[PDB]
Amino acid sequence: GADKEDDQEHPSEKQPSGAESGTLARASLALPTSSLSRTASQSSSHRGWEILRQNTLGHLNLGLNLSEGDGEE
Amino acid sequence: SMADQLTEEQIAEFKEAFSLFDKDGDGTITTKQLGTVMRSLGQNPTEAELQDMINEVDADGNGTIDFPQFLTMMARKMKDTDSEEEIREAFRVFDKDGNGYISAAELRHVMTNLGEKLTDEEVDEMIREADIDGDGQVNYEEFVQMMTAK
Ligand SMILES: [Ca+2]
Ligand SMILES: [Ca+2]
Repeated sequence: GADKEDDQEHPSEKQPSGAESGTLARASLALPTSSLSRTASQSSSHRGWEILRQNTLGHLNLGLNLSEGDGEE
Repeated sequence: SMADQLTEEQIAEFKEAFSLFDKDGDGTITTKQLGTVMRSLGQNPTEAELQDMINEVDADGNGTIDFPQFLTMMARKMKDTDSEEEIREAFRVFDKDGNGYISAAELRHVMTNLGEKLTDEEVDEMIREADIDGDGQVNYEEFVQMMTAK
């Protein structure tokens, strides 16, 4: 009559290895959810670093378009 | 010596002495431990000198020293430049934790105060655009370069 061989390898591993102190944690994170990567251009304007230095220098800046939009109290 | 350059080999040289007592290596020691670290830094200076070091770092009065405050003291001894201040303060406004690098969140704080909204895609790409060595983070000399050169 017909017959077939029988095997089924399925081990699991519990032997620990690779130990080191590994003691670290971090106090703060940002995790923005507004961040996404749809752009293909991936370009960015130098204005982003420029605005930082102009405002701390106290350099005079003026804008009009920032008025129209969502309001503030 | 190359201590003045604060190369990675040298930052490790004193970090080792700091971590000798900080077993977790978190980067935090108390001023009680700093006096012991001072023995590892040199040939047992007089108590006034030892005290002078713990006094300046413990300006806060909390008895505990965070690692970038330890670096602030050393960096000042090595740099010795008074005119650099036009640029240094600009970096410190957003670098509140003092880790010496710029993250996207740090730029978000500044641009929001203008009442303008940079896109998150622009802020994230600004870091790679500024960085010239592929590490994904920007340090002070890279920040100076942004305004002093194209
Ligand atoms: Ca920072
Ligand atoms: Ca870099």
